[PDB]
Amino acid sequence: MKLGFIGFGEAASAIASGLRQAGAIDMAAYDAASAESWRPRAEELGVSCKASVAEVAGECDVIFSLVTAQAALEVAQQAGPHLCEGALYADFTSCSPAVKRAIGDVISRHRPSAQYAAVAVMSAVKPHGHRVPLVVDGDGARRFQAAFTLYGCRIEVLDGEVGGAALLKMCRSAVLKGLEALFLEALAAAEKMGLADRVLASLDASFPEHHLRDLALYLVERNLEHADRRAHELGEVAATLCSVGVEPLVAEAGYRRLTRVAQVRAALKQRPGDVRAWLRSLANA
Amino acid sequence: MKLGFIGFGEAASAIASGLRQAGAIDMAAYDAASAESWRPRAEELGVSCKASVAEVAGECDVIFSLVTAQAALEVAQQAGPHLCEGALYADFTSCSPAVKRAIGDVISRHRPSAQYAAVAVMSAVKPHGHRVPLVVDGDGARRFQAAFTLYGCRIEVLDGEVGGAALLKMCRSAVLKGLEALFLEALAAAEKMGLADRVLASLDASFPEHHLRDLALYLVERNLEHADRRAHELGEVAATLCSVGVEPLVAEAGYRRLTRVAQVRAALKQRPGDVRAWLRSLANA
Ligand SMILES: [Cl-]
Ligand SMILES: [Cl-]
Ligand SMILES: [Cl-]
Ligand SMILES: [Cl-]
Repeated sequence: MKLGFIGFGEAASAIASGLRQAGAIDMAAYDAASAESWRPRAEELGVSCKASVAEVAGECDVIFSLVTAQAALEVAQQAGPHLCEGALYADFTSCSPAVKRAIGDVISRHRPSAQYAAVAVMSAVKPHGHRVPLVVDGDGARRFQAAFTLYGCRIEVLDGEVGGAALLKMCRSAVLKGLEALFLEALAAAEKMGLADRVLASLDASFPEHHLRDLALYLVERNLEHADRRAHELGEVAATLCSVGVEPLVAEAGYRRLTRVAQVRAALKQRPGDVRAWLRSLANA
Repeated sequence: MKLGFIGFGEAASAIASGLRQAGAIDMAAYDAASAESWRPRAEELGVSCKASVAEVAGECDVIFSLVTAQAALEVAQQAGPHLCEGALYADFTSCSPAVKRAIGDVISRHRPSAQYAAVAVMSAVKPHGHRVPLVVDGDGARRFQAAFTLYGCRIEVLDGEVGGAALLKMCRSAVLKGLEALFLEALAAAEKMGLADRVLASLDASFPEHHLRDLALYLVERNLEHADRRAHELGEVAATLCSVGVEPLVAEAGYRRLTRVAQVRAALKQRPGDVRAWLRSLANA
């Protein structure tokens, strides 16, 4: 198999590094960013660097599109006419369900023998590499599952309309990032009078089975670390909600909240040592 | 003891009914609403009906103010000059911390020997009656606790500035009602493609210790019942957050979400039988 990556950022290269160690695979890549940003990491993993999307698409039988959500459609339009017969095109982007369907239609118009896997990456790549849980739909989902399970990939196939995996991912992130925004808002408010611990004790006493204090402390700990990517992700979730006909009232407000929280984090000369001090810096901001 | 109620709605009368069965107490009441709305329920519990706030305040040594948050301050201003020497004035309203402090100041200016209990009612009254968990601050908190623990009341005294109990209540409701709004939004979106169950299974597999599926199903069940009061409460929480210097981004959006959810509920000729059908009616709305 000749595997080609369109986009070779941190996530994409962690996947490529994982697949290299998992078995024998011929890998090629192209990233629209400056050569210095992606070419050293790619050559280090033994990945053949390319000059265009057209080049990757013409040389590889399997394509992984790992670009930004905004570039997902244009990259498929560029790739479509260069894809070989019976190619597998796998879109891993965080684009909306309607855009996953539009992408499948671009691949179908340009290379009718090709198959399409609309892949939803279920959580951050970093802790798992190539083994990050994936949920996939599209006429190439089963094929993508059978091919990449061989390398230890974790792939579930969703048996519905294309874009379903994309919506499941975005609704899961709306809950997780929305919970993070909710705790940061209500707990920064409680800390205006040093009550965050008492609010959390109150939640735990009323819903003991759910361990809300532990959940809030974990979500705030992660915030005190990866503050930036979670704000961005909630902005993409709000756009997906809007695309399926749900006005993203809560999701957009969460996105505004996490954005404001990251500006407070960024403004500090020195980040707070712990979750308690972080909730206090937010109260004092 | 001669106990007087200002406001005799469902919550206030459930408390009065509880105290009657808990022991011997002389109770009086006044409610600004039409006589037909409160007088039958009061006479039934053996509560002496009054013609004014001034009348209750002049005849009783303990006052419970259970009016709306918007009326809390004006009722204290009316009561203050009629309070007997060493009276205990207990404000149970869902007003902001700054308003609980202003009320304590009104009681102090008019009757300096009087004591003040700024009472936060920690959850809905209905399941508990007089035994609803209360958290209280103010110079009369200990006195309120010692007096009403005798009747089986559940009272915790908060050892800080007046208004602290009010803020703890509002921040706990911001989380609980905010979680309800978040699930209703993200799960109505998931149901646009019948994925709410899969989103919940995904949350449960990633955070098993927290039982999020069970928590979401409970919060949505309660919504399918008491939809109206929870929307209102989140509107009051957003106002308290704003009063302590936190822009209520998430809380206000939650309030808008629960409001929209109640309009969908209200518009149905016949309410859905279950949580699943309710999430589907919201997707289809
Ligand atoms: Cl990632
Ligand atoms: Cl909506
Ligand atoms: Cl209530
Ligand atoms: Cl703020």
